Amino acid sequence: SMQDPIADMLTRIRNGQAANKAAVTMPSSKLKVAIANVLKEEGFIEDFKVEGDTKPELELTLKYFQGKAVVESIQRVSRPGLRIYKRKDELPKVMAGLGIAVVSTSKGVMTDRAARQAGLGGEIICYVA
Amino acid sequence: SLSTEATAKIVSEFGRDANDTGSTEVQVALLTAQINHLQGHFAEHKKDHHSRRGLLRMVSQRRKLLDYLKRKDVARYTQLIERLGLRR
Amino acid sequence: MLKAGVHFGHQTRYWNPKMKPFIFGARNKVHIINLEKTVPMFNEALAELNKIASRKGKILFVGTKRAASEAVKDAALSCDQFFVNHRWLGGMLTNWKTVRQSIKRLKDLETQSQDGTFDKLTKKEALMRTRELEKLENSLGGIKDMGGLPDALFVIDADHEHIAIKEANNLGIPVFAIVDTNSDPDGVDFVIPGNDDAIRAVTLYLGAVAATVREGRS
RNA sequence: CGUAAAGCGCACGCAGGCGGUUUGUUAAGUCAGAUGUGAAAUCCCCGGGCUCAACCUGGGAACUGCAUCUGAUACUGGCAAGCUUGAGUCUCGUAGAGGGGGGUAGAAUUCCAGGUGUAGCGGUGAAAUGCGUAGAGAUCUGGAGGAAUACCGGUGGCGAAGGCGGCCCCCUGGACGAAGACUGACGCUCAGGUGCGAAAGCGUGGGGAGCAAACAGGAUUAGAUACCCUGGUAGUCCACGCCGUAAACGAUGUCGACUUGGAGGUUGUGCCCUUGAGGCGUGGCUUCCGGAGCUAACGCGUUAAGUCGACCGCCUGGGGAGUA
Repeated sequence: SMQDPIADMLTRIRNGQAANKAAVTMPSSKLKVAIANVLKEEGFIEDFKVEGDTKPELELTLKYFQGKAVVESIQRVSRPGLRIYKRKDELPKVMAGLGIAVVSTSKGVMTDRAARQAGLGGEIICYVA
Repeated sequence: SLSTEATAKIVSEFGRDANDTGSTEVQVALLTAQINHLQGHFAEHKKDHHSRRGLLRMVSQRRKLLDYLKRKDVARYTQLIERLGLRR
Repeated sequence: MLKAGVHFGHQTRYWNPKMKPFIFGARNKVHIINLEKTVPMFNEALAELNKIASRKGKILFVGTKRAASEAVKDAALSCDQFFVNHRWLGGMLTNWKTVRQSIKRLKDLETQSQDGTFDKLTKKEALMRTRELEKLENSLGGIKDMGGLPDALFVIDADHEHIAIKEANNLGIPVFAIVDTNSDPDGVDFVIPGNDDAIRAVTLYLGAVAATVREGRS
């Protein structure tokens, strides 16, 4: 019952696109906002608001290139039931290198590409094709 | 059903104060009060299976609270069990 | 820009959520449409027509309900266009390769009727062709002169006429539908929210289209 | 893993697995670098030598690993301190065939005791067995008992599931709602284990109206070890134990989050007018129709078989066999 809110974030985004909602709100947390920045800086989302005092309401404005969803695929990997860690030079490319693999590093969260140029691995969170 | 009056005596006897009705300490007494109470109704009738499932729950309820309270502050744990007669 | 009184929004409780962007709650459990976002619609789509009309394109006006079919009849026969007011013959467009043959039959008979053969066998069967002429009449009457494929489908109702919309959509052709609260706008290209079945509604509609199409050959 | 093989009958629950959120802290797992080592051969890479090749052979890479040392501290873990949106407690109420125990009411059936009265009654496709002139059936009055609760009654309600139905009383479980107060992650799942678990069946003692396996007679029938009829024992009912199986079935494990709608039913509750059987909202359970999507298709469809996460059970061609 609500084991991994990280997967919850993704799902609420995946389901958000299906309904073509403008923005999907969720109970923010430090970790989630970290991921949100990666996506926005990448271009899968627009302008997350982190409203909240003790009830963090992170609402994510969604992007639509056309009447088609921008996020073409979002699947989580290191789940609570199973974590996954990969060596620096062993990261896997997403969509032949035109997607992203949001990876948590000793230097925080970043894109899989950011990790290589920074030369460090870590816990791969998820894929966004 | 642990008459309103019964609770009004129990809460004053265990919690941090009279307005307290949520604290782990108090909650345990309430269950035990009920558990002890059903003994007669269950040592007798010996058949109300539907009712017993009701009882059996609060037994489970109680234990979980204690286990929580034991790992948190053995101090309050040791006193409550001593002040409430349990731990077979 | 409320030109005339009642066009605001109607038809039901059992609406269609697909048009949730265009609604207002009414005091009958009936919906009321936000024509405010519609004012830009019919203004804009008319420009589309004007451009294509000058391209010497064709505009096809379909009406139904038996009520406003007459109104539409006047619309196409007012500038130069074609119309379909009776039962939209399933597949005239996607299967035009054969419906073309039906058209030829009418033209010949049209000659055979006003000046042609009318007594060669017996009045009883001479009557047969006449009533047959009536059959092709209400079907391919206001379309006989087209002889090809149109380039714009102006449709009054999207409920009764989803049949053609899908067909038109299946072809490389744009459509213009006066969709209603219980209509699917996803089959349309340049949506027009508002009423469809109201009698006076089309009168406002078509004439507005009639003028735009009248000048649109500039 | 709805219908093809595959959700334990349902549930509680130890070990086990996983775990909300804030901050600090430590640096175990994780990451970076270096180091020691990881036998040679073999494989791979670039060369070389036998007329080429097979083959021999130089240098490198690799040996996917492990141990140590030093940095990194995001994520998971250990510790400490909180927070409240998860969970739980209290107060005031609500609906209900929820469970066990004790009484009780009326209709009806059967039997017994009389009154009235007379040749059929009953049964079926027809008929026969059978009941009856010792006087039935029918009808009236009185009594005896056993079991089940017409109407209300409703893809209505309650319960984990099996299930649960006249009325009254006692003991008692759970669910849900308004409004806040309070505790402060105390959770979800769960092998082994324990409990509950239809009908039938079993044991000991009661009860025995109706119904009815077995059994008998009479028909039907080519036969009829049946289907039909007349009777009828165990059983069905109560008490205490055992059995542990059902097509125990929405053939759909439990819990949680997110994702257009419509008509209904039922039970709470705030508000506008109760101004007139109402209108405006928010919650709990449940019925049907269908969007996206999903699917082998049928269909499911905010109570999902849609999109995901936690944990557990289970399947691996049919028959042999759920048997030895």
